[PDB]
Amino acid sequence: PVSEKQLAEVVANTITPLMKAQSVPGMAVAVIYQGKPHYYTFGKADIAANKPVTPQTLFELGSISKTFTGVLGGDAIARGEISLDDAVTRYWPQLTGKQWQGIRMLDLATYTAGGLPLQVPDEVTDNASLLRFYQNWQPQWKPGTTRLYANASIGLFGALAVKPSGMPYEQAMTTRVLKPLKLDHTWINVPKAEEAHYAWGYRDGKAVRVSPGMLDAQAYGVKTNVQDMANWVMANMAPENVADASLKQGIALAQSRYWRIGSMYQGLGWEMLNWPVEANTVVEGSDSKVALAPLPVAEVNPPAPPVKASWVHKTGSTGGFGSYVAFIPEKQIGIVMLANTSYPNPARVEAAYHILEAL
Ligand SMILES: *C(=O)[C@H](CC)[C@H]1NC(C(=O)O)=C2[C@H]1CCC[C@H]2OCCCC
Repeated sequence: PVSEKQLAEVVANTITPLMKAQSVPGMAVAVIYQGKPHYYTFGKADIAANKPVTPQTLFELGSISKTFTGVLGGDAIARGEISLDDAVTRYWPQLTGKQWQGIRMLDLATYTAGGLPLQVPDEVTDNASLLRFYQNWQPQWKPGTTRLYANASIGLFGALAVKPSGMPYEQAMTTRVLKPLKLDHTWINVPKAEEAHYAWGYRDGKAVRVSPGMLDAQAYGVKTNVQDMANWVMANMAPENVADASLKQGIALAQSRYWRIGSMYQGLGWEMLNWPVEANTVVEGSDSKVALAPLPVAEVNPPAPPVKASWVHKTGSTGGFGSYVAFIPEKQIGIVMLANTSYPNPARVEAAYHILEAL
């Protein structure tokens, strides 16, 4: 058993060098090991005001928000309000274009709909334009044949996953996910009384923050501190300890394997690789050329339930932040790395892989 001291050094001697080389002003880390999380804070949350990163510091999660969208979706499935097999059209009858027919809620949740673009275009400001956008979309591939990572796919899935509930996305997430897990410092919209905890992002010397856009709460809009995030990782890492029954199942469903893409497996928001896995295959699958490419898929039908020996992770960014989380259920270890600079993902996973490998 690694002492608290050794682990502190291990995190120290990995993150500082990582912050120097990538000139990251601030980052907070945890470190889930032996039932408890362990926090480490470095640098600044705001250079201009010289406020150091604290365990209360709020960070933009970026694409890591998709993991919440994934679990919230699984929760609706657990309650029976929705089914992955249903036609997307079943929750958006207005979507009449014949090209949507054999497309499922599953395809949306897993970027397998046939080439939905990485982003929902900027001309899309309201409901009428969201409709027109999707209504005009012409698929490059048949459903369930190609994985093309997109915010416009999963963004839609989350907004449609909550319709039967009659609850707006923000309200459904706080009620069914955030509140039952005691994540009271995680928000889709930071309340005025917490702005003070809100860190500033840092693009090339410039202080920045995410902007509002359609289907954002679902794909890249969530903010939290390292404590809430560590508990969000503890819940996803050990759902047995989750009392709420539907939420317990929603978590398992998000970690379930729906498609094999080379060495990777696609869940609801989460992505997985069998453990043991070498750092080289996780670091290289992390490169833009791989992560943005539309790759041929292999259906895991029926969906494989959570496999403990999995390296389960998710990377996320906004203009000014960079975050990464990874956990191995079989070994009850996990890591949260929140930084206020969007550095390269391959650099995030190597550092994460390095500290976990020590545990
Ligand atoms: C998840 O981290 C996102 C989703 C919004 C990643 N996808 C893209 C994109 O669709 O362009 C990103 C990237 C994170 C960084 C933000 C965004 O890049 C746009 C450029 C503005 C920084």
